[PDB]
Amino acid sequence: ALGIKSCDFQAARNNEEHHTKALSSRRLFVRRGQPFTIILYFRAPVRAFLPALKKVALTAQTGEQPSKINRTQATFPISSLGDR
Amino acid sequence: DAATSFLRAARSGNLDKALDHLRNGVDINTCNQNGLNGLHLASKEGHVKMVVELLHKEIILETTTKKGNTALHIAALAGQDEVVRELVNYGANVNAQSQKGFTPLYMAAQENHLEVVKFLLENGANQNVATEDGFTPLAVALQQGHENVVAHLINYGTKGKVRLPALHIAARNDDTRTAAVLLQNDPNPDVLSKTGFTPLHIAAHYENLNVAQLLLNRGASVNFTPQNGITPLHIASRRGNVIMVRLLLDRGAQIETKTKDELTPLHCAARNGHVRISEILLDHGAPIQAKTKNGLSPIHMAAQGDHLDCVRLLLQYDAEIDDITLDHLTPLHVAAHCGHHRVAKVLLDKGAKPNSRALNGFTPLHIACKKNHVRVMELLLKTGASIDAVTESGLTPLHVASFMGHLPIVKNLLQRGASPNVSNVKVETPLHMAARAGHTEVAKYLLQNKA
Amino acid sequence: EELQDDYEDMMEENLEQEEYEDPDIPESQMEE
Amino acid sequence: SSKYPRSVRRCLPLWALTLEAALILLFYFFTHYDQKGLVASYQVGQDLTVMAALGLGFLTSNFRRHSWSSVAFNLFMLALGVQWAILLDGFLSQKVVITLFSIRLATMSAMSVLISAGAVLGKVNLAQLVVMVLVEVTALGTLRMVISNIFNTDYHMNLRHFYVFAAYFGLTVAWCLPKPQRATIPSLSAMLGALFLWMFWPSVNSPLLRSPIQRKNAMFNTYYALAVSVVTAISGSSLAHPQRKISMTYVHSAVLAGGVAVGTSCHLIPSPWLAMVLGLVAGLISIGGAKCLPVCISVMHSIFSLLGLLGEITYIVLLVLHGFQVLLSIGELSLAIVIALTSGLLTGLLLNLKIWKAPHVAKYFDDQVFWKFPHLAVGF
Ligand SMILES: CC(C)CCC[C@@H](C)[C@H]1CC[C@H]2[C@@H]3CC=C4C[C@@H](O)CC[C@]4(C)[C@H]3CC[C@]12C
Repeated sequence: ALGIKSCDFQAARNNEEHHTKALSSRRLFVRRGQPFTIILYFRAPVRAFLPALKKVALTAQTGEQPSKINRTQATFPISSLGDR
Repeated sequence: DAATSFLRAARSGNLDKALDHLRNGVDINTCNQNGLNGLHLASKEGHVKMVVELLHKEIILETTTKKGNTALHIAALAGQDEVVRELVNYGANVNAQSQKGFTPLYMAAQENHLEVVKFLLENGANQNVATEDGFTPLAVALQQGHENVVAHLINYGTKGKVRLPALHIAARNDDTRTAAVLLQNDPNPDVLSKTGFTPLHIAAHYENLNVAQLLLNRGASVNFTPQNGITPLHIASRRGNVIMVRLLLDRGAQIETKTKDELTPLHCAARNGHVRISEILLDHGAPIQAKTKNGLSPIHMAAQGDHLDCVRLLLQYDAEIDDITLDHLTPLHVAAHCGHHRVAKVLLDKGAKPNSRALNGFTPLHIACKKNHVRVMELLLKTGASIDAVTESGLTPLHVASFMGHLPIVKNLLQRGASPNVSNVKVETPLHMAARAGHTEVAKYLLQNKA
Repeated sequence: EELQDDYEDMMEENLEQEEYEDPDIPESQMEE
Repeated sequence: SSKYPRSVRRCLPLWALTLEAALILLFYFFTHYDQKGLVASYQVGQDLTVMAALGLGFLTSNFRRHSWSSVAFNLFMLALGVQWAILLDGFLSQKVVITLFSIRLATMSAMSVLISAGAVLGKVNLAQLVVMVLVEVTALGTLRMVISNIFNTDYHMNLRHFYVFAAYFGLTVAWCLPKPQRATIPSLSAMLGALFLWMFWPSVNSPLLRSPIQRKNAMFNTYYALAVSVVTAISGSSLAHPQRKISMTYVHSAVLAGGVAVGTSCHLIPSPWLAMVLGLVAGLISIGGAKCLPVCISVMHSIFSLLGLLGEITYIVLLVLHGFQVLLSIGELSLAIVIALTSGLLTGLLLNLKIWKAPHVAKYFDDQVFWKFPHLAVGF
């Protein structure tokens, strides 16, 4: 019941906040160390928010061979206790 | 059920569950049967993020338990260093007293929490506040045998608050959340440090636009002059903070305010070569001919710093090219004294007089020859500076150069046709000066010439 | 480290009150 | 987590009272009662009791702010351990007939735990010590019963291995605990405890000897070996110290060196010169352990373990004089050490449980965790 319909990266707003609006309004360009906002859309209404939050993690990878030791891959949960 | 679950989440550090409960409508100021709210429980268990979030959601910071304990009391007794730092950063009263008279410093001292004791002492905790039994933090530390706490308490004594006020700290980090909480608690945005500076001064120093806007919107004085006379506009102009200068000018900062030494913001901008700031100040009516206590105009400051483009901009804005200080120093005199031949070129090309006299009759050529500034020398002699000008004492440039022993200056002066047989007020030739100062090479070149 | 700027002495040194004063107009008289 | 201790107002009283009620019920259901040398036989057990309470409780009181806990917790552990040891030696060596000899043997079982607790005192609360007492007494009884079943020795006579069992059990439990000092007056009190232990250790070296001549010879050997070990320990302390001074902490334990060295063989040493040689060698080994073991938590417990091993080795060397017996005795020692280490692992993992409300590692060796003091802020 946690299917994903779409994810909006909000390229215009984030690029405005991250001083990359001159680059594009469609591609997400962000600068490290500063938060950016995305919107996750679900196919069905989410009944219980906390178990669903416990059920989801995010992974960011860069390069052809991403790994933790190279710091080219990070897996982090979606929670208010995350290291900002 | 909802409030009890919120308190359980606050105890366990389940920030997601507590935030969900707060979103549902749970009163954030709810407490258990012991009078411990969510902030108290989070401070007990050391949940820093939960403490910060609850402070951001407007929890009453000085709420006491049934024992009179604030959150800072509980964090100090529990020895939660990060929680103590965060609570103090958000404006916790370090000298709060429970019903039995205990202070946070007493609780940290009795529990042998050295780091908490030191942090509270640096934040102005009074170690002389006694309990209802008459015991001090030192007394309980002595009774419990906490030797390190006893030693630190004795060594600190009554030095007092050596940390900045919390609003100054927030302004330094451009932290709008902590500043908002602090100003919600204490409505005075002009809190003074021991040096006399407001948080607006710090925000202007670091160009922290967001916290500066917040402070100005909460009633901070844009024109707060301390005893030294350094307004936030002075600081922003000195630091080259263009956007801060524009913001402060828009909020009513005065353009003509003087420091203790009568420095205007234009003086600070020109001293550090901030061309855009100088143009902004001039367009707002800053007096280009304002003088300091020593009679220095901003063109003097720009020439002193080798700030070529600032000199150019000031000259374009009708600055007086031959303005004199109290020592009758022109900007050309300053450029010769500091060896800035580019500034001298700009000044001479714009019509500065090459033979201006200082108080002791020194020309820019005399000063350039004194300081071995050969490029300024060639530039002055190229633009009609007298090679035989004398001071009040009758010193020629060759006299000065021979006394200082600057061989290239002497060589160039004699090659351009300076007589080595000129005399001072006392009959003293350049060879006399070279002999007196023991410059064998200068004297040898003089004697090889017609001296 | 990373917290020295929270103290009054370090903030005083950072703000550089001496940079807002007219230091001197040196002459360095040639005679003595 | 909070460095302020959690309230034990519900855990400790319930635990202690339930233990005492269970002990009383077991004594009612399983224990039963029953001359010229009544006082003489009572004195040996009394001497063991004096050592267990006074010497062991005060020997560990040397800590700056942990003397109360050392003394009182040792008393509590002795009181629990003797009762539980009476029941356990009753269960594994047959109803339980209670005699002065059984009380003496139960006291020895309790002193094994009391020795082991020195490696963990200052890092645990009372409930953890209760768990340690119960599990260690049970493990020592199990080891003795296993040795009786395999090597056909008496269950009560197998209590000779209690030095080495206690040393390795304590070291293991201490190794399992989370990772983290002296004062003059607690040092003098610890010297009082060490002096009583040193003075009455010949009563440790012959409770289990039925014959009078064996008791006589063992007592003589222990006395002379202890004298030699005291002299060697005090003299050689300056060598094994960075500042070339005598360490009171080192002396407090190194005085017992010769007694431990001859503990399992004092009845077989035929002349006092051999016991004196063993005491001298024990003192020299104590010097070397003080100087070398810290390079490679409690150093005094480490040299105690080394000395117990050395006592077992000299028992092996002497038992041949008075090679299959060598193999049997080596297997006995290896089984004893293996069971000690395994039960120590189990005890340490049990002690690490959250429910015991153990002191924070920043609050180790501090009486304020467990004891009431005036002019303190209490609670939240
Ligand atoms: C025992 C074997 C033979 C068959 C058992 C399969 C049944 C019990 C399992 C297998 C897959 C499971 C489903 C997997 C995913 C979801 C989505 C979740 O949001 C609601 C429950 C639901 C719909 C599960 C219901 C139970 C389920 C149908």
